Amino acid sequence: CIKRFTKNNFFVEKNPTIVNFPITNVDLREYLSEEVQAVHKNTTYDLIANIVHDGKPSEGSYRIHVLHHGTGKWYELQDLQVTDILPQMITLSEAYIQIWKRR
Amino acid sequence: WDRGIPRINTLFQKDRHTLAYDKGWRVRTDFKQYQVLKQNPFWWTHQRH
Amino acid sequence: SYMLPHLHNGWQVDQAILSEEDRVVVIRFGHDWDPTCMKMDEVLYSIAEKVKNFAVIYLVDITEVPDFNKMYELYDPCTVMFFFRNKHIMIDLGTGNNNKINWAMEDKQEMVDIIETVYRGARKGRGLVVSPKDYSTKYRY
Amino acid sequence: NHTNSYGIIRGLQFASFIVQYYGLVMDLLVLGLHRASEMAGPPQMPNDFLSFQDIATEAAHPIRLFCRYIDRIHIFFRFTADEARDLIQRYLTEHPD
Amino acid sequence: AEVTEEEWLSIPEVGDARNKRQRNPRYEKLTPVPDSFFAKHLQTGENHTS
Amino acid sequence: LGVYLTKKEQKKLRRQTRREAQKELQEKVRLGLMPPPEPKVRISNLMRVLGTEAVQDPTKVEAHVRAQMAKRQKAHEEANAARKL
Amino acid sequence: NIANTLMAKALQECPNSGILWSEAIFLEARPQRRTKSVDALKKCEHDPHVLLAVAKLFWSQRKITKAREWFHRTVKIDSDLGDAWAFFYKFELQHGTEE
Amino acid sequence: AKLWDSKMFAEIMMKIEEYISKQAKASEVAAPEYRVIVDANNLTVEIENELNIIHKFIRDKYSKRFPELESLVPNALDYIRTVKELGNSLDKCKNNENLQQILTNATIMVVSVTASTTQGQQLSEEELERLEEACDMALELNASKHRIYEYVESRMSFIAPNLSIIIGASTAAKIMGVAGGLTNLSKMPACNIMLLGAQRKTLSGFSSTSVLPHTGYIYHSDIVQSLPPDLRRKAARLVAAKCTLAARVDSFHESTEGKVGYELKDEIERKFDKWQEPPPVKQVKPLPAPLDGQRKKRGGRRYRKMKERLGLTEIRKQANRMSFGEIEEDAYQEDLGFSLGHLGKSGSGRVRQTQVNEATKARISKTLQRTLQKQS
Amino acid sequence: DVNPKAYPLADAHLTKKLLDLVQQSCNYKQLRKGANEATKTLNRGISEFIVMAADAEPLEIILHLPLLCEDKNVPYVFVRSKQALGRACGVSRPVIACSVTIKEGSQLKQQIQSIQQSIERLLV
Amino acid sequence: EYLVSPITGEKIPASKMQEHMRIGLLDPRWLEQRDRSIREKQSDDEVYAPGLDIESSLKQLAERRTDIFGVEETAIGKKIG
Amino acid sequence: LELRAAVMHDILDMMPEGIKQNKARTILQHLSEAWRCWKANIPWKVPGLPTPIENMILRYVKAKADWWTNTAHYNRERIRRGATVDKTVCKKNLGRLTRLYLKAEQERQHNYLKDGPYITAEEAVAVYTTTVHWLESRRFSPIPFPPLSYKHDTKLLILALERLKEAYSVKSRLNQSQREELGLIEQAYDNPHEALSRIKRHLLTQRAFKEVGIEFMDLYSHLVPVYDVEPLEKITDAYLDQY
RNA sequence: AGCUUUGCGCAGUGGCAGUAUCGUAGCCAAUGAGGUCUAUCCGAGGCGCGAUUAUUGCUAAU
Repeated sequence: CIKRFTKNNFFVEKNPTIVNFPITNVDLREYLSEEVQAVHKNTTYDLIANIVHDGKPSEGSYRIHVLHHGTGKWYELQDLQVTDILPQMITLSEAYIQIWKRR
Repeated sequence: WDRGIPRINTLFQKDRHTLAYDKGWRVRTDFKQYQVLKQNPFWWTHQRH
Repeated sequence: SYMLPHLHNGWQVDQAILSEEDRVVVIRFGHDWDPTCMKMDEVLYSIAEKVKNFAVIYLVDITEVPDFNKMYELYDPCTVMFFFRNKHIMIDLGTGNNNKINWAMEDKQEMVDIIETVYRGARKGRGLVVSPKDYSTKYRY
Repeated sequence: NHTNSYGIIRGLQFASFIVQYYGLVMDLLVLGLHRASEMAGPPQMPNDFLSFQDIATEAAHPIRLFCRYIDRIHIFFRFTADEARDLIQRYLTEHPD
Repeated sequence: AEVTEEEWLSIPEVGDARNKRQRNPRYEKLTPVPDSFFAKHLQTGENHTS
Repeated sequence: LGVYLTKKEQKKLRRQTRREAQKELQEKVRLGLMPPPEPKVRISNLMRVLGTEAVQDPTKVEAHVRAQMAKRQKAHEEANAARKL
Repeated sequence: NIANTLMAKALQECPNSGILWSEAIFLEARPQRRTKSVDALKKCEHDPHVLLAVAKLFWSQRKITKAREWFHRTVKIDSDLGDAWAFFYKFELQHGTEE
Repeated sequence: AKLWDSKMFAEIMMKIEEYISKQAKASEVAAPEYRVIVDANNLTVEIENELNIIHKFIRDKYSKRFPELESLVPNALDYIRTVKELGNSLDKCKNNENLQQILTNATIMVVSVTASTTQGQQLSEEELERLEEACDMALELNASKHRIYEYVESRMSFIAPNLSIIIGASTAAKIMGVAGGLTNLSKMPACNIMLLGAQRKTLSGFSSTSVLPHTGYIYHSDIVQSLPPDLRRKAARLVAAKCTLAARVDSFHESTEGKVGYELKDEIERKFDKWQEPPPVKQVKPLPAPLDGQRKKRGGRRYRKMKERLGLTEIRKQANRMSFGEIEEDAYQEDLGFSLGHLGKSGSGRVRQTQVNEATKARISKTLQRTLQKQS
Repeated sequence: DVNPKAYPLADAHLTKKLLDLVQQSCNYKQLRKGANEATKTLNRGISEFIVMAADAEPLEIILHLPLLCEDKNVPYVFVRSKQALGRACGVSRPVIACSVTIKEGSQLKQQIQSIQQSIERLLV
Repeated sequence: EYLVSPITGEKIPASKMQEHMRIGLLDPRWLEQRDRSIREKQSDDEVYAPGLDIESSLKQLAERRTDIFGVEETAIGKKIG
Repeated sequence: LELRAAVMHDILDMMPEGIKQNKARTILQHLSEAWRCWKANIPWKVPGLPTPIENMILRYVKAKADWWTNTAHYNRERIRRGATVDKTVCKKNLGRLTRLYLKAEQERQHNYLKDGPYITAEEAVAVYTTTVHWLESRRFSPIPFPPLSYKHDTKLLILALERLKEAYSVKSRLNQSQREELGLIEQAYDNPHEALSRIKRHLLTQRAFKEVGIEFMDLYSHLVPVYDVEPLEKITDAYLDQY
């Protein structure tokens, strides 16, 4: 989960900081103690679903990037939208909630 | 005299000739608000025409 | 507020009134922590450099200097007093009180207006000057 | 400062004309090239404000009157019962109620 | 707390960006409108006869 | 050999010389070694400068202003003659 | 380089020469800075096929309208030599419309 | 046809240059190394002098299908790519990905709008064995130009050490290849070196300032782009000046270790961080004190003219008088309370109309009139 | 003296005449100061002769000027100090190259021709 | 190397003649504005307090406004509570 | 005042007690400069500033900017709803709203520059073909350029100059720019031919223009932008509009 | 012997503008200042600061 929406001292705003994140290769082994690192032989995760938000908190429209397993077609769904996007539009947009898989 | 929406006294106006070549004057009078700071209460018309 | 020079005891403020002859001494009596006093102690900040030629500003905490409360009626939260050549320059506002500005204002031009008017009327040798603006209302509407 | 690269400037002297002409850009999209060519009439004999040469031309389309202020757009239709029902059904097909 | 004692001495004194002709303008003279307006206003208010 | 300073410093040096002369003259006059400069007057300035005093004796006043003109012109002409090769 | 030096020397000798000025911009001058050479040649008022050289420069710059205008000027009495007429015929036959 | 046969000798020369450059990758692992650069520069000049004529032929042959596209796409290679992609039928412009890689979206939409209103007619099959052949050889010549571009960029660490460090070898190659060689640009003023490869980009209904006008490869160099957009032009002039200063050195092969190049780079960086230096401390002068009773003033022709300009003109003074007990029709509908008083009033005043004065005529400033003189 | 790569380098006798001609062309608006403007005049073919200075430490920044003159058959000559040349040209800043252009019916034609003749017999 | 000064007609070193012309024509009235404003600021008296005075006033203000400073909140004018 | 006082109190508190405490005014000026730069939407990056001081000043600027935005919007709500507010309050609120709106405009223009046109080529072609079909159906001949010899050439110039002078027809006192404007109109009236030649040259070969100033007139419901254009270019624009 | 060109000086006569003149032991600058048209072209000063009754003096009244 990504903390975009936060309240200031006066009014709630959003943090529109884009993130450059891979989708099929990431290593997380540095974040575990070695006395536990030996248990896990799989610390690599692949993105599955992505949540992107639009505009202000009071006027938002969620969009979803889903990965069809087996294939690699990343599809964009807002209400009924269907569009096989490329693995770069996932990076360009600002993510809000990401789903992974340790494989 | 002093009757008709384009007042009859306009026909005798001195610059009647040059006002014949003044077209779209009402539109630019309406858009005068974006060029001059103080709003014109008589934006809808123009005393000359 | 904190930037302007401060006076700590009774002798210092009297000296500051006496140690000048060619300007006006504008003293902000009150408490610099007051919301009212801090509203105008930043206006007095924003114009301290501008009026250097004909005005000097000192701040006084009445608790620190409890010597002029009774004589000059220091019981409103904020007070402004103008002095010229060791003479309190009365100023006629729209308000009933004509010896002080007991309210904190907001515009940096009007205070310079009042200070320059006081200086102009004090060079002539008056004791009561007349402000340009009328403060019998707030012009709000 | 900022370099205006997407918005017309309304403070420009000729801006009115542009807006007017650019209004002529959009209102036909509302009217269509056909109905626009019936209110304006033939170029040989253009009509005046809110007038049609024949009654059939008024009776030939929903949009019977149209007037465009600088920003405001004012349309006056006239739907028979059948076409009104057709339009309502078309709307409800894309918008369940 | 972890700023060196010399770094506080190395703070730069910020200055104004605008030039003299915009910080401290020479007083702008305020002249009257040319009197040709007074004549033109009344000239526009005279009509022909035919 | 020498160098030829440009027109900018030509104008600057001429201005220095003239301002120097003017200030020296003004200081001398403030001392009083010469009388304060009488206002240079012409025909067009005749009634602007001396008109009130020129009404009583107009011909004397015009004679005096023409004498001043002649003195200026003579100073110029004999300055040229002294500078003549 | 020898040709460039010879052309420069020829230009230095009686620069008003129409033929040398006309054949300088088109031959020795590169397509870059040819326009400056064209203006320098046009500084000479006489146009004995110098206008034809300007037309050739415009045609090289692929300006159809400018080339046609210059050829019409060149085909006039100013450059009444048959070379201008032949160039005009070739350009009209080589024009995009050829009408 | 004639152009394709002409490039045959150039194609053979380019193949020889390719063999030399491939050997240069092996010989650098009696025909010296510098000559392999000089002849390659001559060959790239020749391939450009053939690219221009083949582009002219393409424009002439394709003007029958679409006569307006050349006026919308100025760049040559862009024109060849666009005519190669669009084809005879122009319905391949909507959501076309390869158009985007060549043309700006604004110029994509302008050429699409023009494609909607085209008076050109379809081309025969004979036109499609000429235009596509020319486009293919144009892309081949561009590939050869880049394949010698990389080699020249690699070798300017040796051929022009001073120029290759101020701007970088890449832009150095781009400005030396197009200039006709180091000797050619050594005879070239810095003002002209600024405009090396300055595309005459067609303004797409924008201000000419928006689409950089008079901008050359030196303006697109990495050194200048590091600066804020306002200082770039001022930086472009200086960097091109020091570029030609280093170029004249490199032409005669002095300071091959780059001492003059490093000195010029130091001067450029000093000027740059002097321009980017923050403004100094500026004192806020106080407002002047209120004035005293009286002060002596001068008076003469200047004071007379001041009194004439600010004096009460008779038409002005007649307007101040506002009669008494005489209702008048409210003139100037748009703003009432503007009555001329006795000016033009039957109440009182002169029988003749108050003649207009001339001293109060509006006048423009001296510097503004100077701007008028220069603008015309 | 200071720079061996000084082929037409003139001595302190005709340098005075050269600077006098430069000043007179300045009064007549008949020169282009600066190496770039001298090069532009040489390219345009209207340059009659250009004078540079042997004090520019990287002389090869201005050593293309004699080659360009050789190409265009234009007289060229050096001096002994850039500051003197700059000040004589009518500007305070040190100038390392100036050019003298053409004028129709110029009053300086005789002197410029004399200067061209004097330089052309000094090359060897 | 010796040159001749255009203004004084005296032998001068050739190396200095540039700044010699820059400085020998130094405008005489410039000296007062160089030596007048500096005297004004030397005799000028400060308007704002010395930095230590700002520090002390800030401490005194923090003593009272516990709605901002401190950790033990109290009244606006009260020292501590 | 409280936020700035707290920031200065902390900074001077952790600042060493040496003679360096003479730099309190420097810190206040740095705070004011950063606040101005955020208000002016201008990059602010002090080179020699320490990163903790810079971090604290950024946090101060962010907090004061959040309060500034909220207060400006709240005061605007008060004014539009009809509440009783002061004149200086209206002036300051209008200034704040001008700054906010121009920041948003900078955002929108920068977004357009990087995102390219928001109109697709398909819809652009549809609109353009609709327009050309309409114009061809109306048999409309294109408007010709104003020729060198035009019968009504001065009449349009006269009307444009009169219109430009209507803004000053009711006036008692004039600023410098106003005086120069009136001078320009009256000079163009004195020499119509040269002025019209200048206008034609501007229409034919001028594409780079000087910056046009902006301000806002507040109707207390919305803000109407007021654009000030270069005085010489106003004449050309007016003549073009009339033609 | 005159005639005549140009720059710089000294004065004289006259016209014109006071929103402009002036300073630069501040900085940069023909090794390029500065660039809107026309840019393989243009090409001399610019910036910052200070003085100011928008150059500065006397005499003259009040």
